[PDB]
Amino acid sequence: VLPNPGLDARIPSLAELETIEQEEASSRPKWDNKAQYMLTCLGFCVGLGNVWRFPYLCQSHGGGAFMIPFLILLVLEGIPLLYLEFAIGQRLRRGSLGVWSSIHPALKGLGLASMLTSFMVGLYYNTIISWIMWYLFNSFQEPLPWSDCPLNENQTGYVDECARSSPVDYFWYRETLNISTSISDSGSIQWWMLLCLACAWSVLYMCTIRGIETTGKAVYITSTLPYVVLTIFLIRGLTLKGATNGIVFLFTPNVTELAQPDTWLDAGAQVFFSFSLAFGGLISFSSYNSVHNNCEKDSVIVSIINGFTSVYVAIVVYSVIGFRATQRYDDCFSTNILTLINGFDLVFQTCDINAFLSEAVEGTGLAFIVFTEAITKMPLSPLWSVLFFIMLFCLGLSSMFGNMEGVVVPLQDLRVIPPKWPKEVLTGLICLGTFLIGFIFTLNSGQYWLSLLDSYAGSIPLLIIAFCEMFSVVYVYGVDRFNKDIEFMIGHKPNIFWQVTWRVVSPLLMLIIFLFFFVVEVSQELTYSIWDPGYEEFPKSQKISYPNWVYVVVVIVAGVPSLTIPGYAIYKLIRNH
Amino acid sequence: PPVSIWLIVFGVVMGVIVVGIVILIFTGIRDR
Ligand SMILES: O=C(/C=C/c1ccc(C(F)(F)F)cc1)NCC(=O)N1CCNC(=O)C1
Ligand SMILES: *[C@@H]1O[C@H](CO)[C@@H](O)[C@H](O)[C@H]1NC(C)=O
Repeated sequence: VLPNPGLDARIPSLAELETIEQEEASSRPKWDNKAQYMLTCLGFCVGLGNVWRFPYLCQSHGGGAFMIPFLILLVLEGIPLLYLEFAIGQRLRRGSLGVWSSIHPALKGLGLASMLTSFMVGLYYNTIISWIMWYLFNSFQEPLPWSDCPLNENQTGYVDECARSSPVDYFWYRETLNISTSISDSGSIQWWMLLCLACAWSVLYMCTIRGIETTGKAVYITSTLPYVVLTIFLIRGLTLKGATNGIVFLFTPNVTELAQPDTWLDAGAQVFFSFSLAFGGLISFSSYNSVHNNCEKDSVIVSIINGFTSVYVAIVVYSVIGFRATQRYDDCFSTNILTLINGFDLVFQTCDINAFLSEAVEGTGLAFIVFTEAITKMPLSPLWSVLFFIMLFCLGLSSMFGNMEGVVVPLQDLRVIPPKWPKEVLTGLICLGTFLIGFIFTLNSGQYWLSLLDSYAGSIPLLIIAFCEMFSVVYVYGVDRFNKDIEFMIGHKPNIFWQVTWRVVSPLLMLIIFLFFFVVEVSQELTYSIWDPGYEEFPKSQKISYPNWVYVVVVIVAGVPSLTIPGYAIYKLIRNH
Repeated sequence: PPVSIWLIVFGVVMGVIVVGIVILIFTGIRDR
């Protein structure tokens, strides 16, 4: 509907697609088998971002008061984008930067904002993978290192921190992070963390060395192991002890918080992190399929698995949450019994079970504090620790293949490295570059920096890219051409569910969410949680205000990608003059 | 422990990975 002259020149002819699959055998990559593509989509729409984020947000709002908005916006904003990205990639036979640049030359900004976003989410998730590997490397020890405290110079006093806190809390904050008392206290580089980061990047490079030539074989183990091990943990979880108590707790949501715009905003932004939408990897990956590939059926199958896996992982977390709360209730109970037995042959504790289940975990605690403590209480605790960190490591890796795709393909399409040089060279330099940037999260104050990416700074860009993709495919390229295109690829025009969601519903929902993501989220003061053993009520939570200069970080990490979209468009409409 | 067990695990994993990287580089060159 917007005037777009010259479109037919830039994009492949519909008749040219019938004479491209058997003559572009070289120059362009091909999936060996549809299984390889489906296993790659599984790993990118159900890696971390689904399995890591969803469960945290469940327990940070409400067990079931968050799944409702999540599953509504999965259907009405996620399935439509997922289909759109799959189809547009399959038709225009290019990556994100090739696709938006060919729909209109002023939209090369859309593709640069996806490459930067993909860069930033890869930098975040590979630090989480370096932590996961630290814990996997300490999981080959009969007494898991986080099960016991250290000691004093007298070798008769437990470390006061550990004592005032827990071996788990102390192994996370002191033995792993060696955390400082604020973001201003940088300290220095934790060498043992640096070794784990190098390991994460180096494994990723081994799997992504020749893009889909190598990542397509990696996914046979990396997108299949996580799901079997998560099945083993579902069965272990349900038979834990108080597990059924926890699972009743996420299926009795308070509805008073289903009316909280934050629950809707987090669910909004979770739909794009869950599916890895607006990163651009999905467009590149769908561009290597046959032009007659059924992208509608693929988007639906991926979606159904995404929603089902979201709810499944919430069951595995809450069974373990329920187990922890019940062993506290009991413990606390058994000490209130022991106070009057020690007094009568009188201090007491108030500990109902609903006060323990509804005790939120800040940061990455669900993985390195709750699941780690509960694995030590299980028999063969070292075999459950290794399975848990191997599951998470493979999920991380599967997700990292998509995020790497979304940085490598655009840099190939910007022709910035000599074409002569093998891709292996380009992949390697991205791994080295991002490895060096990730030294900031190896500092004494690293977690604090990683928690800034957990702010709205990590989300605004994703909401802006997704909207612009939808808008540009429907109004700049034209939904009518797009329907004739799909009808050519799969044999039938997309039905009225797709027409309503693309033209009105999805764009309008995205707009509302972006608008009210500033009316509340951005307007609120950015605060974070510090671990300082010199704090009154020490093992308790002291949230403080970030310094002013961190605004100079959120302002770029989010702004730049977002502003790349118009910024490049305005550059292109003043070079024309 | 005379050696920390995480360093024995890291060494073996990192060794396997570097041998992987080297095999895949020489394989890629040999694919003519
Ligand atoms: O701690 C977790 C996930 C744990 C987990 C996930 C799955 C499993 C499974 F059940 F699968 F085994 C077990 C543990 N997530 C943190 C997170 O997402 N954030 C982002 C927003 N805010 C933050 O600071 C932290
Ligand atoms: C932890 O950080 C402190 C302060 O930067 C430093 O002195 C110490 O060497 C670090 N190492 C450990 C093991 O805590």
